[PDB]
Amino acid sequence: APLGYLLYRVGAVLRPEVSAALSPLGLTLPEFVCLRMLSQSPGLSSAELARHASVTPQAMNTVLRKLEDAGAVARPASVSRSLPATLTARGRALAKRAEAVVRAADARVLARLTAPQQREFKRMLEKLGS
Amino acid sequence: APLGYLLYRVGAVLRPEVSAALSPLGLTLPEFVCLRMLSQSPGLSSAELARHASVTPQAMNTVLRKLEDAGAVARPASVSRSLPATLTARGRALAKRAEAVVRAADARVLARLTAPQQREFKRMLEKLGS
Ligand SMILES: Nc1ccc(C(=O)O)c(O)c1
Ligand SMILES: Nc1ccc(C(=O)O)c(O)c1
Repeated sequence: APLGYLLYRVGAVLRPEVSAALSPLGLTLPEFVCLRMLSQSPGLSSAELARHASVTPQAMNTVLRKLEDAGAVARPASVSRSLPATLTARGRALAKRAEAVVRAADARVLARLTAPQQREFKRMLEKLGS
Repeated sequence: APLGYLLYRVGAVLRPEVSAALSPLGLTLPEFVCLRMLSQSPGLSSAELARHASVTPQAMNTVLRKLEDAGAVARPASVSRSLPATLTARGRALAKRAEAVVRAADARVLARLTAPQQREFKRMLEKLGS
């Protein structure tokens, strides 16, 4: 049971849970990843975004296109090139509600652990990913 | 810090470590995932294999093609269609040495935790992925 296999199994339980939590907001999981990462790291390559959402860059460009058409992401051409993609007010509010449902989805998956185990598990994750 | 982000960070530390451990054996990480999964679950869709190696199905078909050309995977046409892909003796021996270097790579990543924390962490992973 390589570590990476154990990690993959956890992601395989998490992802459909997160997707279903996000559905009533009209968002796919890739769209959520784009919103969240762009909210924290404005000006991010769609390659990086795609590696984080584990989708091809072409799929991410399609995500970007949909989020821009929706008024949640913009790239206003600088009257000074074009500005790196950032969230609008709309996108920030979207992002916030989506982060709330994703947090609840996470807690639902983490309920398989006791409260102390959840804290230790998140610490261990932080250490391993540092 | 959504759980999935913490998981992604851990995979982002693990993957280059595993890739470098596998390089002297002449294997990419996708090739390793194909070998290992085919060793345990003969007859597996290249879609499933690709989702586990987080590469596109086309990339996986290329992996399959290389592992077949190498004498590690076969698909002997049944004298009885074509048989589902399985490992040859060569592929099994390859798989075994590769599993050994991947295990050592894993332990190197897990050394950031004490021995008891590593045991508890693997238990927690098993529970969350069950
Ligand atoms: N980094 C990774 C990803 C997946 C696996 C896997 O065996 O499924 C791995 O051994 C390492
Ligand atoms: N299943 C996943 C994968 C990635 C993320 C992420 O925010 O990076 C997530 O929130 C859930």
